Amino acid sequence: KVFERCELARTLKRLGMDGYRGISLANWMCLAKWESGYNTRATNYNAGDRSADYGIFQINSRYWCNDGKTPGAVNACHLSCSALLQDNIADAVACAKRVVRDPQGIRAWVAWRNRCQNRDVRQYVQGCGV
Ligand code: NA
Repeated sequence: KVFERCELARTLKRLGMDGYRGISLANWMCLAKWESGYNTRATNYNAGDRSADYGIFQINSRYWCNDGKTPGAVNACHLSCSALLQDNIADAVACAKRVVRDPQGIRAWVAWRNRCQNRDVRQYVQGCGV
C-alpha cells in the first residue's frame, strides 16, 4: 500500500505515535516519507552485509525482524519480517516503537539524521487534522 500523506498522519496518530518517547508526528512522517515514500511493501537488499530493509520504515533484519537468511541476526521485535510488508501497519508501528526504546531514539535511522534532524518538518502534517 502507498499511503497518501494525511491518510498516514492520521493512521500513525491512531496507533499512538504522536509524541511516543518524545518523537513528534511530523518526525515519523518525515522518516516514512524519506525511507519508502509511504510504501508498505518497499524492500531493500544490502548485498554488503546480507541483511534487508522492510516496509514503510525500512526496518532491518539484522536486529529487528527475522527473515531466516541474515547471518547471526536477532529478532528484537519478535516478528517475521513478512509482518513488516502488510498493508496494515500496526506491527510495523509496534516494531518502530521497539526501535526507539533503545538509546539512540529516532536517530536509529540514518535517513532521519540526513533529511529530518534540525529541519523544518512542520510541512509533513500540515492540513492533516492531527
Ligand atoms: Na533478524
